[PDB]
Amino acid sequence: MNLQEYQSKKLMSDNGVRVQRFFVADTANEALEAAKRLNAKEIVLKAQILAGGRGKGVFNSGLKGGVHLTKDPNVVGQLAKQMIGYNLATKQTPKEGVKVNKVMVAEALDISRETYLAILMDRSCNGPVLVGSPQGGVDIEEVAASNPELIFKEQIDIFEGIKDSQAQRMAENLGFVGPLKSQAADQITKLYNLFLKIDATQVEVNPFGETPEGQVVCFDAKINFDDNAEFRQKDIFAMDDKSENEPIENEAAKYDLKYIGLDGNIACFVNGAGLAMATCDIIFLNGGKPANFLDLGGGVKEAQVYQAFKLLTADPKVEAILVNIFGGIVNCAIIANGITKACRELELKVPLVVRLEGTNVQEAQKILNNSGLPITSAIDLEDAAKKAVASVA
Amino acid sequence: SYTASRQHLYVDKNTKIICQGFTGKQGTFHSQQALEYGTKLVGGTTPGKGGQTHLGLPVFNTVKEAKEQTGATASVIYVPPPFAAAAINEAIEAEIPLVVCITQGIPQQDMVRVKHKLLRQEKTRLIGPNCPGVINPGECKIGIMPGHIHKKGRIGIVSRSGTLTYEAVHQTTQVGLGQSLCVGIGGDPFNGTDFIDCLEIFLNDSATEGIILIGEIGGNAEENAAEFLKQHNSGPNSKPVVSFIAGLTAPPGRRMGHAGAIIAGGKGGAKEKISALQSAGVVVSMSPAQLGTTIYKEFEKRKMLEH
Ligand SMILES: CC(C)(COP(=O)(O)OP(=O)(O)OC[C@H]1O[C@@H](n2cnc3c(N)ncnc32)[C@H](O)[C@@H]1OP(=O)(O)O)[C@@H](O)C(=O)NCCC(=O)NCCS
Ligand SMILES: [Mg+2]
Repeated sequence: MNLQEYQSKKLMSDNGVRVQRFFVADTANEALEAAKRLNAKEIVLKAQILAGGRGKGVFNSGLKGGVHLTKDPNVVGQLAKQMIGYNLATKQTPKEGVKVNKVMVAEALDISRETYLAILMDRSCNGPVLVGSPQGGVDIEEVAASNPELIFKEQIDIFEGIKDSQAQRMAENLGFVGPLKSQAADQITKLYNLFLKIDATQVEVNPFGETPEGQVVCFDAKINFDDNAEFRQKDIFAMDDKSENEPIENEAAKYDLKYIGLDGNIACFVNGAGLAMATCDIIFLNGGKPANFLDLGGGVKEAQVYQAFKLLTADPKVEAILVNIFGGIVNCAIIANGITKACRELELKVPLVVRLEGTNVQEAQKILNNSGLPITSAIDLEDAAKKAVASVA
Repeated sequence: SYTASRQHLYVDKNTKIICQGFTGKQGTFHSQQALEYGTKLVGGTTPGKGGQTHLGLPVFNTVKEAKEQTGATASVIYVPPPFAAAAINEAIEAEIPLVVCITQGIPQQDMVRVKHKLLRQEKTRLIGPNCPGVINPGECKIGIMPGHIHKKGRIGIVSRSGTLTYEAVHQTTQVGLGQSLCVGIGGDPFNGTDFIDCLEIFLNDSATEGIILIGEIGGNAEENAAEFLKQHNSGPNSKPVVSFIAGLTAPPGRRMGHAGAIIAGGKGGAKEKISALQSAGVVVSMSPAQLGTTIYKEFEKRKMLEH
């Protein structure tokens, strides 16, 4: 899932993490009043979209730039009038852009030192790890390739929690000196407790900075959430902003389905993440291009099968469909019943290659054999990929 | 240390099983299949139904109760995600020698706590979660894998993907080699058994004459296994190893179903794992349909087929 900047910074602020004081505004006049309520020497106005590159974006109203600084609340409102309701395009959005319904109006703050600080679930370390570097403001992967000696880590015991010793040591390795070190360590501690509270897989702060006035502030941040914890994170997941996700993926999610759209013309209807990846791979190997990744999982119900199959027949790029099921917990007959129900309402007009094996395979083949649909039968995964690629080429 | 429990992976005809979540939809169906397959399922747990009878077998409220009364040495978990970490911990606390967790969707933070406990003992070996289970063909089936595709034989299979395990089994049955032991370690990022755990068993098991290792994008477990194989499987009596790594064509920065399966920060690509395994002498099948034929040919070259 995804949170807007104002949502993640509110979540951080409500949990003791120091961020820039800010208001969110739905209108230009609200933005102008927000600027006044702040009573700050300088103000930053930021368009609220999930994509990146907001600095170099351009609105369909002409305003070049999604982030602006001014000392005058009047300029904040003047700029906001060109943002709200107007589509903001950037290097990482579609050329159309994203309708900006909200802008953030926050106290601008001078940054006298930039550091990197994150907390993540580290598979290698079997639990949470603090990751920090005094080299702030750049891709941490670029720091790990150029200057791995400047990447500092602490392994946090999940039951003991972060120790003061660990927070202090990380504050020191990031360059924080004297009073600023105690500030930094207490923020590190609060970020770690937030990370656990919200079932994050990662909380990344960059820059984790100092201001000339001696404040430690989280200036920008990104939070990745564990989808598996949605059942105990209803409030946070309610805030999920799906407005920038690919539309078929959004549809699939409504039915607990994992769909990732690709660039090809051969649709894939597969169970299992590994078999689904391997089906995309073997289509490529045999000269085709897959249209999507789809992981039909666990105890599929007929209605989910039906809906998922329709996600494929509605993509305009699809010129053939490859169904490849190796059922263990997935019941092949439920797949067969869901597919036939979907096809009864479609004209199809696309080749349909079908490979089925595993649980209840025999009943499923009878359903398909009696359906009257033009199905191309496949004996194995290679045969299915070759037949799918041939049918469109 | 926890590695002392690796031997508990090698279930056999004498292994007796209980099913946690016995009376639920999936626990019932796959318990039925295990019964028909001949596996010694002797009961199960469902808190609040202790004393009842299910599939002709006793239901218990607790694992300790079920273990004492039935002598079971392994448990399989069909418990929903909000409760499955607690179910795993109960089996660990009861010192069940082998626990298999099928459940998909356990919070990562939950599994972090589970591993903390697991690594600090060695009575219990965990397979999973988000896995198909383990099967010793003809002797003991613990999980969701379709029974009829297996044939007892000579290839040890370890896989991060459930469904690709079935493919590897089916192909090695077709070419006549069969399977000695099949372990699906699952697609979650924090689990109880990795590649090296299974490779230790395979390299020391005389019944295992070759190995199929199935991996995918994400993490570094395949790179670790390559190094383990470099040092422990490079002699003249080395066992052939064949592998397929899923996700060569996957887009970067996307979770491909599995939480584990993601190319992040420029790390976790498939080709890097393929090159690493190739450096260790593993033969990597580029097509996932050709694992069986690829390892058959490696047996042919080494004059290992009966003929
Ligand atoms: C685990 C899973 C299979 C359960 O789904 P299900 O069988 O449809 O669920 P149900 O609710 O019917 O049954 C679960 C049972 O566990 C029981 N249960 C709950 N907590 C329990 C506990 N701590 N110990 C034992 N049983 C417990 C419930 O009471 C329920 O039984 P009941 O209905 O008799 O009361 C499902 O959540 C899942 O993860 N499916 C995907 C599996 C998968 O694909 N894994 C990857 C394979 S590679
Ligand atoms: Mg799966």
